[PDB]
Amino acid sequence: HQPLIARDGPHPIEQPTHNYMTKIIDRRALNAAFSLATEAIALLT
Amino acid sequence: HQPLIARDGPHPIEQPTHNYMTKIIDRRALNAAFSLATEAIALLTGEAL
Repeated sequence: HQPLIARDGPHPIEQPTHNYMTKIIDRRALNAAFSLATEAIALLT
Repeated sequence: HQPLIARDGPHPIEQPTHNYMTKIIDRRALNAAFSLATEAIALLTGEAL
């Protein structure tokens, strides 16, 4: 909502305005990898 | 433990690196000398008493 002051005289008298904004979310992802050897699982028995 | 960051790019980090460091220490050995005289031996022993 824009405030509009009373500007007077011979000036063109204007009306209060409205604006509406829509924003699309930018989306990202992450990658974190950890490697396990096949022998490391065999130690977990 | 190598600390990691999940970078914003979807490109793969391919592996993390976590390993063990082993270090061989070293060795050094100190020195001194105490030398005693001839007649000081017999006096401590008792041969000249």
